[PDB]
Amino acid sequence: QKLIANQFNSAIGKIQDSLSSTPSALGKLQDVVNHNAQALNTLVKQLSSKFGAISSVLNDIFSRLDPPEAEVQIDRLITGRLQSLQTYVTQQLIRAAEIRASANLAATKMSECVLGQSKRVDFCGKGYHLMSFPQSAPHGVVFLHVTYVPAQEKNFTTAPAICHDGKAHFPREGVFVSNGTHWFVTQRNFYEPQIITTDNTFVSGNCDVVIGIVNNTVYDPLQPELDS
Amino acid sequence: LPVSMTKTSVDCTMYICGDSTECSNLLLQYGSFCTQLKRALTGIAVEQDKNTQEVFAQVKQIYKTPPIKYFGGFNFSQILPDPSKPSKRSPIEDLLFNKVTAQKFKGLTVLPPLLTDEMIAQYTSALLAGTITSGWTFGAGPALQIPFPMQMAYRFNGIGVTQNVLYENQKLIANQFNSAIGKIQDSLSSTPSALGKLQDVVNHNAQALNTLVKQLSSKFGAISSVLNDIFSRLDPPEAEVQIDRLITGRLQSLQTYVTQQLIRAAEIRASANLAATKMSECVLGQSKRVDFCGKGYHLMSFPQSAPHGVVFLH
Amino acid sequence: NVFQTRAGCLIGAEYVNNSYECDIPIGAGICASYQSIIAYTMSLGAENSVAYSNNSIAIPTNFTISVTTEI
Ligand SMILES: *[C@@H]1O[C@H](CO)[C@@H](O[C@@H]2O[C@H](CO)[C@@H](O)[C@H](O)[C@H]2NC(C)=O)[C@H](O)[C@H]1NC(C)=O
Ligand SMILES: *[C@@H]1O[C@H](CO)[C@@H](O[C@@H]2O[C@H](CO)[C@@H](O)[C@H](O)[C@H]2NC(C)=O)[C@H](O)[C@H]1NC(C)=O
Ligand SMILES: *[C@@H]1O[C@H](CO)[C@@H](O[C@@H]2O[C@H](CO)[C@@H](O)[C@H](O)[C@H]2NC(C)=O)[C@H](O)[C@H]1NC(C)=O
Ligand SMILES: *[C@@H]1O[C@H](CO)[C@@H](O[C@@H]2O[C@H](CO)[C@@H](O)[C@H](O)[C@H]2NC(C)=O)[C@H](O)[C@H]1NC(C)=O
Ligand SMILES: *[C@@H]1O[C@H](CO)[C@@H](O)[C@H](O)[C@H]1NC(C)=O
Repeated sequence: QKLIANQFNSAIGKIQDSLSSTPSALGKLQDVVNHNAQALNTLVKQLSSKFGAISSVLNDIFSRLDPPEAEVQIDRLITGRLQSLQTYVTQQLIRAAEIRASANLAATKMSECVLGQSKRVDFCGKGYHLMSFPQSAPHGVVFLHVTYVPAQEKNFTTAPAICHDGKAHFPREGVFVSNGTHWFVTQRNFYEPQIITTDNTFVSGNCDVVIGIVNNTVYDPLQPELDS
Repeated sequence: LPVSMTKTSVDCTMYICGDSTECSNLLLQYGSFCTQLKRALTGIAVEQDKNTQEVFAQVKQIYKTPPIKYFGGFNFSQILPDPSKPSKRSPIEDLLFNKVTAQKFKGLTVLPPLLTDEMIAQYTSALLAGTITSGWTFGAGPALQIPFPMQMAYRFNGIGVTQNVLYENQKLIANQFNSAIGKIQDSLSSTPSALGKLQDVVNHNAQALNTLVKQLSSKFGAISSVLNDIFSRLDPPEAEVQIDRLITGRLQSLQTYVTQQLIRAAEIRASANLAATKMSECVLGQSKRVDFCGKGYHLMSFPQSAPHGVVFLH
Repeated sequence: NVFQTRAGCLIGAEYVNNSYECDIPIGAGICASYQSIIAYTMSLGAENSVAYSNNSIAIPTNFTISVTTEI
């Protein structure tokens, strides 16, 4: 417990430092504002385009010409600007659809990784997921995923089953390993050798069908009790 | 599952005008559309590479299969890379490439993808080696080697079946798996509509481009469809009106093409996200979601590359 | 200082037989970086070989609690 708490505190401090030091971490949130601002600026810039007419100023066209061809010029200007507005609206609709999809993904992540523990691989962080915490951000949400990562592996020699008195023993929840001389059964994700007994193993058939079975004894807990 | 579409590009003045030059002078007063088109097409092009990187580049290590390809009776020759061929590809990948298939540069171009086919094949080979030699532990930390029959025993225990069921019937299951792989190869070889989606993507892009290049030959209500003939025929005051109509029509067509490209790119991005999720959940681990990684109780899966797409063997 | 790539013709950068991570994507597996300006083929990643055998296993003996950020 104490080591886990110390590691968690160090990890959260490193997260704060990394957020404080890396400028490109929040590019995803920045890009929305950057795209919207430049699109709006381009829309504004489109207003000062002649669109093939003599002048880009409406009242200049009104004052400097008679109605007959001034009407044609204004028709051209209105059509061009309306087309630009339609293009902007279509772009906004597409961006809104994409943002809505992203928001649905974020809602699913909040409902699954935060309000509970998820067994989906890589959905709530790299490694075995433990928990997560949400934080707000300008037009966005930041998830802090706390996860478990194995380390400091060690080699061992393994066998599928154990032949004992013509019976085949298989592990109930662990796996058989050996340092070279003795055999133990240990859990999958952590090294915790234990003496092989009849409570953590189960019997199924003889030892003439499985491939790679090895010879060893299986201690019985009730044998010493009946002995005395 | 399709992943990315072809990166395209257009030259504004080359298409909108022709080989003439004062046509561009007239064009300069119609606005700044070219910036919009270049920006949108560049965004689509970079999004394609982002999709490919998200789908495939999921491991920072390049694992290699051991020289001896013996896994307790299991046969992986059909999916593992073939050193004999120069391209270093699996027979299934070769069949996929062979099953999936003019040059009028009128402003239109095609930007090559950032990741070549060999690098994608190398990613697939690394993923296969990792999922064969180390189970699923390589996807959540350092790679830990496990004998393959033991890994299949863990998977059977995961699906709710005891280990003795596997350990008593290893040879039968190996034979069934090999026969299934052979039948998959034969079915993929003998089915014309199996690979429809990627061919549909290619056909869509090619047909859209051909329609764009064909629409250039329409008069749009003008006296002639040849701009140089118009300039060489009429007094510029009214040739200006004619060419104005022509330029507006061609610009409208090009805008329509851009909008269609944007919509198709969005759909392809959604498909790429789905493919990335499938790769993350069904390959690097075992999933309990029903029908998400194949019909029936899921055991494992294998990835394979394909032109603008991926193929999962569940 | 002239290079011919599948994407096109490159002027101002020299090819290097070495490989690094891609910094400025150029195309067809070619990337460019500044150190003068050099161009190279991007490296997919660090190569690793696992010691697979018929009856050997590896088991962790330690763990690490890691915190990651997602925006
Ligand atoms: C494999 O593990 C067994 C069980 O711990 C080891 O046997 C014991 O080791 C301890 C620690 O040295 C000794 O105090 C005991 O006296 C040993 N018991 C017996 C019956 O020998 C064994 O030494 C280990 N083998 C290797 C190669 O490390
Ligand atoms: C495990 O022990 C059994 C019994 O002690 C061994 O089986 C005997 O093996 C010898 C040598 O091949 C034969 O002559 C006997 O007929 C076998 N007896 C039975 C009942 O099968 C077995 O070989 C041992 N296995 C290992 C790997 O040492
Ligand atoms: C694994 O399967 C492959 C084919 O799926 C086997 O390769 C065949 O081997 C036989 C005899 O050597 C040849 O007649 C066939 O032409 C081969 N098939 C192909 C497609 O090349 C292979 O023998 C099997 N076993 C191993 C260990 O690879
Ligand atoms: C498991 O790993 C942790 C660190 O990853 C080890 O804790 C460190 O142990 C060394 C040596 O005793 C100390 O100098 C460090 O200060 C410890 N780190 C912290 C954060 O306290 C731990 O000892 C390892 N466990 C085993 C059984 O080796
Ligand atoms: C031990 O491994 C070798 C190759 O590494 C293999 O040929 C042999 O069949 C394995 N032994 C058993 C009992 O499977």
